Amino acid sequence: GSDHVDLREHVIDVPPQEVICKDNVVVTVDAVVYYQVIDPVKAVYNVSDFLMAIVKLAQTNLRAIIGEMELDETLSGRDIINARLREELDKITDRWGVKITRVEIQRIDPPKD
Repeated sequence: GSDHVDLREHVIDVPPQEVICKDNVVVTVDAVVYYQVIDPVKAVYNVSDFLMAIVKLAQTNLRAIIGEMELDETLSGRDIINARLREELDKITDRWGVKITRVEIQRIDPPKD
């Protein structure tokens, strides 16, 4: 087994990215991602690469979905956005002995006048 039985999770800080929505609407998106080192023997890389990596990835992944949306459907579809990413990353983390415990989205910024 394992003496330590704490499923402590950590949050990832990812910078926003200006992407042209579906209706050609320029906006700034931003969200957070959770994770937890389930396999230390594998994540012996001081969970460093995963940090810089994740953020970098989210940018590409999100760009796919985020790239297409509706100024409104954006706030409404918060669960969908979280899921997608969570998976896209959860699949690239599983290898680094890490899994996306959860996913959260931050407030969105509408198009300026």
